[PDB]
Amino acid sequence: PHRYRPGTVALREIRRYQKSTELLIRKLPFQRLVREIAQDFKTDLRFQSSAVMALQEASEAYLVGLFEDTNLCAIHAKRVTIMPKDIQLARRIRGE
Amino acid sequence: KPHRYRPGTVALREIRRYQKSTELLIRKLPFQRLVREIAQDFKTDLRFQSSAVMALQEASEAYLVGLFEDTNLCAIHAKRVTIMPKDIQLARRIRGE
Amino acid sequence: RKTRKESYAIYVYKVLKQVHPDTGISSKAMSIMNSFVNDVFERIAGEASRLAHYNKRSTITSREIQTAVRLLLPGELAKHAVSEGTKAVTKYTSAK
Amino acid sequence: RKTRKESYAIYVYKVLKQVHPDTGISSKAMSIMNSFVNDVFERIAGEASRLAHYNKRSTITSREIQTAVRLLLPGELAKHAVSEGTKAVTKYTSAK
Amino acid sequence: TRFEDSPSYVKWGKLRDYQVRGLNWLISLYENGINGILADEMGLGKTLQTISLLGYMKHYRNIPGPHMVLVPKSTLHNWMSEFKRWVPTLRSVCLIGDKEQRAAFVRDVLLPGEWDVCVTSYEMLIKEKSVFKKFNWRYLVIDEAHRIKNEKSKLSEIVREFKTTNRLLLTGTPLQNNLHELWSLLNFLLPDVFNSADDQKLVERLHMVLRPFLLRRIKADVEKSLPPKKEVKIYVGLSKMQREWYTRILMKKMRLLNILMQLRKCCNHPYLFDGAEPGPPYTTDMHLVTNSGKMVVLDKLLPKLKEQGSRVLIFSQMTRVLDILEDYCMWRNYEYCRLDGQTPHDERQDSINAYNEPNSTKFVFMLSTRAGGLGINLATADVVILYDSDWNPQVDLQAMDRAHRIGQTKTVRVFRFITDNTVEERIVERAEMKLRLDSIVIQQ
Amino acid sequence: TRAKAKTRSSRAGLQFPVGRVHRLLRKGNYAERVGAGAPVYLAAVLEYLTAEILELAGNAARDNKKTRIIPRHLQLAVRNDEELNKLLGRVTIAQGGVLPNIQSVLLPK
Amino acid sequence: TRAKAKTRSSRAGLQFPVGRVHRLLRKGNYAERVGAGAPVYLAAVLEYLTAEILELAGNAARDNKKTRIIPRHLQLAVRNDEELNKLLGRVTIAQGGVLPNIQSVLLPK
Amino acid sequence: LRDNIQGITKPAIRRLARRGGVKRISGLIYEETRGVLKVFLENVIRDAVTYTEHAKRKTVTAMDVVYALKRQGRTLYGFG
Amino acid sequence: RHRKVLRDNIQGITKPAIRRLARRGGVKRISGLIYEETRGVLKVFLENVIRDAVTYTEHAKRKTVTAMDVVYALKRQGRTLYGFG
DNA sequence: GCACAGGATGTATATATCTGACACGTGCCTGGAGACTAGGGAGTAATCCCCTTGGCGGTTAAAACGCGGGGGACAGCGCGTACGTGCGTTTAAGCGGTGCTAGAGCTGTCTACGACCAATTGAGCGGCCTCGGCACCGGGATTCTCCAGGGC
DNA sequence: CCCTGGAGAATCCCGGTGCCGAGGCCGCTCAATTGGTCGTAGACAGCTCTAGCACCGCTTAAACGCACGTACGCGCTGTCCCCCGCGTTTTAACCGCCAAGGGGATTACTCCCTAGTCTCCAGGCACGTGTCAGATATATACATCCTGTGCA
Ligand SMILES: Nc1ncnc2c1ncn2[C@@H]1O[C@H](COP(=O)(O)OP(=O)(O)O)[C@@H](O)[C@H]1O
Repeated sequence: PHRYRPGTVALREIRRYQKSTELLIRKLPFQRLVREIAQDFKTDLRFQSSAVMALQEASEAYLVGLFEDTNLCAIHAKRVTIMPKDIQLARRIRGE
Repeated sequence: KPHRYRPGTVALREIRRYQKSTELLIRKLPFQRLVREIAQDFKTDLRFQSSAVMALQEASEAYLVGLFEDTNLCAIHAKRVTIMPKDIQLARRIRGE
Repeated sequence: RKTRKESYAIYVYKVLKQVHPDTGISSKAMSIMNSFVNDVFERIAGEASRLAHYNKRSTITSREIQTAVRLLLPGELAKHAVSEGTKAVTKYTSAK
Repeated sequence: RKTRKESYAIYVYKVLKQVHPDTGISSKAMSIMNSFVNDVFERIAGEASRLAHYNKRSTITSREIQTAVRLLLPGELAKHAVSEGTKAVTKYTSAK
Repeated sequence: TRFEDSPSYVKWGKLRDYQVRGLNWLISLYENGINGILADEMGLGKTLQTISLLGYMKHYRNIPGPHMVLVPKSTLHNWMSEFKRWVPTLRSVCLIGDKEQRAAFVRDVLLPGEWDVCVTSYEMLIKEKSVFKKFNWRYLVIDEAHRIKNEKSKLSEIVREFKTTNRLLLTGTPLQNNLHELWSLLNFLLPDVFNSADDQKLVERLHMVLRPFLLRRIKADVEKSLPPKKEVKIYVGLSKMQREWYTRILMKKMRLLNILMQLRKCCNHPYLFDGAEPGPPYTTDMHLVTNSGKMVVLDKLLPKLKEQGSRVLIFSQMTRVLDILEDYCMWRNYEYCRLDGQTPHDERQDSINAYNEPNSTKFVFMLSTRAGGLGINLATADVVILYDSDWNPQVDLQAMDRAHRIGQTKTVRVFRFITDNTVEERIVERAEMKLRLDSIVIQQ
Repeated sequence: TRAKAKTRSSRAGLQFPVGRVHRLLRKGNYAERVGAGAPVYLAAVLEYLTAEILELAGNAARDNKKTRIIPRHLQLAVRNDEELNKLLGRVTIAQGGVLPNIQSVLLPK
Repeated sequence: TRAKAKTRSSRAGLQFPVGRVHRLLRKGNYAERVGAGAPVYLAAVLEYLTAEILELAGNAARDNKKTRIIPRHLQLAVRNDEELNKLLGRVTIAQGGVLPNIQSVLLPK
Repeated sequence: LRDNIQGITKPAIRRLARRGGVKRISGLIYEETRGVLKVFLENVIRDAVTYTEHAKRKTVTAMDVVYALKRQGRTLYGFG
Repeated sequence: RHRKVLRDNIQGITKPAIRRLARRGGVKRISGLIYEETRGVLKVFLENVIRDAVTYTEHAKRKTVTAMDVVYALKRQGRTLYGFG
C-alpha cells in the first residue's frame, strides 16, 4: 500500500498553512481559556467577541514568530527537530 | 620548562577582572577618529562636545557587551566554547536587527 | 443613530482611485488602513511635540514635522515624504 | 552669576539620609538618580495623559495616576506604590 | 663695592666682566631680599652665573640648604657637567628615569638628605611634586622661564604651591606676546608686589618699575665678530590654482573648520588640500613649481645662491610643506638634510654634524621653526629663507640665530616670503606690533 | 458678503483633510500652538505613505488575480518591501498570514 | 490677617516637591487640567521608588565596604533584583559595569 | 473553570509550528508552548482588565485589548 | 607631492580591545573572524545613532553635537542612557 | 594508572599619605503658598435597547489512540588546525604646551507678524437604504510530484 | 542507481449562489471667512568658556609580531528509540435558533473643583570653603595552579 516518507507530508502542511490566512486554534477552547485566566483578576467579567478574536490573533502571531526563531536555533544546533531548549534560548535572546 | 598556565586559566582570570571593573575598554582617540569619520558623511563642518563622545563610547561598549553575552549563549547552544560569526549573526537575527 | 464616528476611509478611497482606478478594497482592509494612518499620525505628532519641548518652543511647525519625518521614516521614504510635504506647503503658501 | 538649573538632588539626599543615615552619594550617582526620577515621571505622566484621552476626559486625577502606576510598575512595586500614594493622598485630604 | 674679580670657589676659569657684574647684581638681589629675572641674551654664560650664585651662597654665606634647578631635559647633562667642572665643592643630584629609578633615587639620595643641589626636569617635577613639596627650598632656579609664562598652567600652579625663600628665573625673551606674560613671571617672583592683574604714563614708568627686577645684557658688549644680518621681504602673488582655492575657501567636499589655518596653508601650497593635485600618475615635474608663488620664486632663487655662496637654511611651520620641499629638492638633485619633530635625537645630531662637517656637499638644511632645542649650531650656512612667518616674532628670531651664532664668518641674508593680499600680511603686521612692544619695553 | 469657501486641501492640492488634521493637532495636547504649515505637511506625508502601501497591495492583489484588497495583500505588500517592513516591524496585521519561506536544510536532498 | 505658609509636601508628609511636580505637570502638555491629588500621588510614588533603589545601593555599598554610593553600586542594586530589573531593563547606567556571571560549561573540570 | 490549557491541543500546536516553518517537533514542546501562551495571555489580560476597571466597565472591549497590546509593543491593526 | 596614509579608523578598534569586550561579556575562546564582524556591527550601530544625533543638531540650527542630542538619539533607538543629563 | 609536595604565581590584606570632591553654611531671589472669584467639566440619576450569555439539538470535521518502521539524535573516536600563552620589539596613546579664532550659551531689548478667540453659514461628511458583480462553492478534466523496483 | 510506471495531490477551467461593496439621499455640525489682539519668536548686542587645526616634547603603556603546543572543532560511524504517517473510533466544536436581562451608552441637571490673579515670603540655588574618604603604594600572608614523582 502507498505510504509517504517521514517528512513529505510535513512539507506539504508547511506550504499549505503558510499559504492560508485563517486562525488555527479552536475558538471555544480559546474563549474558555481566556475567561479562566481573567478570573484571577476580576469576577463576573464579560467580554466582547471582538476582544476574544483580537486576543487569539495576537497569541497566534506571537507563537508563529517564536516558532520561527526556535527553528533558527535548531538549525544552528545542526538539527531538524526543535526542542524546549531551543524555545528557552529564543526567549532568553529576545529578552523574556 | 618555564612555568606556563594551561589554555583557559588566564582567560577566566581576565573574565573575572574585567567583570569586576567599570572602566572603558576602548582607546579614546581611535574611537573619536571613528566617530568623526562617520559623522563626516552625514554633515561636514561638524564639531563635537567631549561629553557627546563619552556618551557614544558608553553606549557602544554596553551594546557590544550585551551582544557578546548573547553570542556566548548561542555558542554554548551549539555545544561549543568558541564564539563565531555564525553565533553573532544568529543573535542579531533573533533580536531583530 | 448613535454618535457619529470619524475615519479616514473616504480619503483612503480617493487615493486608491488615484493609484489603481479600477481596484476596490474591503472593510477589514479599510480598518487596517485607518489604524495605520492613526498610528503614523500619533508617531509623528508625538515626536514633534518632544522636539518642541527639547528646543523650548511652544508651536509645532513645519520644521518640526520635517525633522520628525526624517527621524521616523527610513531612507528613500524620508526623502520622498520630505519632497511631497515641501511641495504641498509651497503650493499652499502661493495659492492662498 | 550663571543660570538656575533645577534638580532633584536635595530630595534624593533627604531620602538617602532617611534610609541610610551614614552613607553618601557621589556626583555621578546623583546624575543617575536625577535621570531616573525624570524618566519615571515622564513614563507615568505620558500613560496618564493617554488614559485621559482614551476615556475622553480632560483632567489628570489620582485615579489616572493610580492606573498608570499599575500599568507601568511590575507587581510588588505596583501594590506597594499604590499603598504609599493612597496614604499620601489620604493624609493630604484629611487635615490639609 | 662688591665682588670685583673672578671668585675663588669657582675653579678652572675666570668669569668675564659681564659674568661678575651679573653675579654682583644677583648678590644685591639676595641682600635686598628681592627676586629677579636674569635675561642676558642667549650666550653670556647664564648657567655659569647661576652656578656662581649658588657657589657664593654656599661658601660666603652658610646656607648649604636645599636648592632646586628646573631645566629642560636636553640641558640636564650640560648643567651637571658645568656643575662638576666649575664648582665641585657643592653636591648636585639629577632626577631622571622611569618609576623604579625615581623611587630608588628618592629612597637613596633625595630623602636621606645628603645632597645640596637638585637638578630636575619639568616632567620629573610634575611627577614628583609630592616628594618635592615636602622640603623647604632655600633657592629655586627655573631655566627657560618662558615655559611658565602662562598662568592657569599646571606647572605654574605647582611651582607656586612650593615652600621657597628665594626665586630666580632665567630666560632670554621675557616678553613674547603681551604684558600679561611679564606680569605672570613677576607675580611668581614677587606675589605681594605684583598681586594686581595689570612718556610719563608709559615706557619710562614701565622701565623704572622693571629695572629693579630685571637685567638684560645685549650681545653687543663682546661683538668683535658676527657681521650684522640683513632682512629682505620678498613679495609673491597667488598662482591661478591658489587663487581658485582662496576664493573657494573664502566663499564657503573637504571640511574647512579653521578658516585662518586653511587660508594659510593655501598661501603655502594648494597641493596640501586633498585632490588639488593632478590625477593618479603622481609625477614630480614642473607642476609643483608653477602652482605656487613661493615655489616659483624659490626655484628662481636657489640656483643663484648655489652658484654664489650657497648653504641655505629653509624654515617652515608645516611638515607637509617640508615634504613638498623635499620632493622638489629630490627632483632638482640638490643635497638636503631634514630636521623636524619626528626626527629622533641621534639622527638630529648626526645631521647637524654632517651638515657642519668642514667640507661637505650638503646644500639645503630644512628645519621646523620650533623643532629645535635652542642649540643647533648651524654656523656654516649663509642664507635663511623663511617660507612661513609665525605669530611669535621670537620664534622667527630664534630660527634666524640658529645660523647667526658666534662661529659665523660672512654676513647673512634673511629672505622672508610674503603673499600680497592674503592673511600673511596680517600675520606679519601683528608680529611687527609684538616686536615693537618687546623692543620698546625690554630692549630700552 | 463672503467669498466661496475653498478648502485648505484644495488649496494644497491634497486628498487628505487638512482642517481635520489641524483640529486633531489642537485637541491632542501635543503643543500649545500649531503653525499653519504643519497640518498641510502632515497631510501630505500621510497621503504619500498611504499611496505607497495601496500601490504595493494593488500590485499584489493583481498578481493573485483579484480586484479587492484584503489583509493578505496588505501583509504581502508590507513584508515584501524593506522600507515599509522597517517602519511596520512591531505591527501585527489581522488575517495577514506569513510570507512563504522554508529553510534550505529542510528541503529534501 | 494671614497664616504661615505650609508646603504641600509638609502637609502630605513627603520629602519630594509637590508644588514643583504640579508645575511640571501643567507645563508638560499632558492634559489641560490637573487635579489636586495627582501631584501628591505622583510625588509619593517617586519617593517610594527612590527609597527602594537607595536602600539596595546602600546594602551593596556595605558589601563593598565603602560609605559612599557609586554607579557600580547603583547597577548592582538595579540588577540582582527582578522588579527593578524589569523596570530598568532597557536602561544603560554609565560606568556601571556588569554582573559577575560565568557559565557552568566554561568552568574547569 | 479548570483544565482549559489542555484545550489548546497538540494538533493545533503542530499547525502553528508548521506555519512557523518547522518540520520535526519534539514531544516535550507542547507543555512548554502552553506555558509560554499562558504567560503571554496573563500579561495582556492583566493590562486589559486594568483599562476596563479604570473605565468602570464590566465588559472588556477590543479597544482595551488593543491598548494593552500597544503598551506592550505589539500593535494590532484591524480592530480600531 | 608626498602622500603617506596612516591607517583606517575602523582598525583603531583593535583585536586586544575587542578581546577585552568579549572578556567582560564572558567569552572564553574567540575565533579569528570575529574581529571584522564586530567592526561591522559597531559601525552600523554608530551610524544609526549619529544620524539621529545630527538630525537633532540640525533642528537646533547648531553645528556642535551635544551629549543631550546623543541621549535623545539613544532614547529614540530605545537604549536609554543615565548619567549625562 | 593515581595522589601529593612543593614551587611559583597571583591575589587578598593591613598600614600610611595625600588630595580633590563632598558636604555645610550664607545671601537672595524667584517660584510656591494664601485667599478669592468665576465658569465649565464631571459626577449623578434615569431611560433605552443592544449585545452578551445561557441552553438545545443535529452534523461532521477534528481529536485521540494505537501500530509499524525508517530517519534522526546522540555518544564515541580520531586528527590537524587554529587559538591561547608568553616574550621581545615597536608604536602610538596620553599628558602638557602654543596660537588664533569662531561657536554657543546667559542677559537684556525691541518689535512685528503669526496664531488665537469669537460669530455666521453653508458645504463636506457620516449614517441609512438599496442593488448587482465579485467571491465562493462545487464538479470535472488536466498536470506535477513522489515512491518503488532493476535493468540498467 | 536513474528510468519508467503507477497513484496521490494539486491546478485549471466552467457553471450556479449569495452577500456585501459601491452608489445615491438626508441632515447636521464643523470647518472656512472676517475681524481684532497679543505674545512669541526673530533680530541684535555684549560677556565668557569651549572646540578645531597645525605643531612640539616627553613618558610609557599597550599593541604587535612570532613561535609552540594543545585543546578543540569537525568529520565519520554505529546504534536505538522516537517521531511520523496511516487508519479507526470518539467527542465536542460549529451552526443555527431561541430567550432574557445586564450593562453600555446617551441625556439632563447642578455643583464643586480647578484655572486665573494678586500679594507675600521662604525654600532652593549659586557660591565659597574646609576635611576626610578613597585611591595608591608597599610590604606580607595566603590561596591556586601546575608538574614531577613515588607508589600500585
Ligand atoms: N668658557 C666659557 N665661559 C663663559 N661662557 C662661554 C664659555 N665658552 C662659551 N661660552 C658662551 O656660551 C654660549 C653658549 O652656551 P649657553 O648654553 O648659552 O651657556 P649659558 O646658558 O651659560 O649662556 C656662547 O655664546 C659662548 O659665548
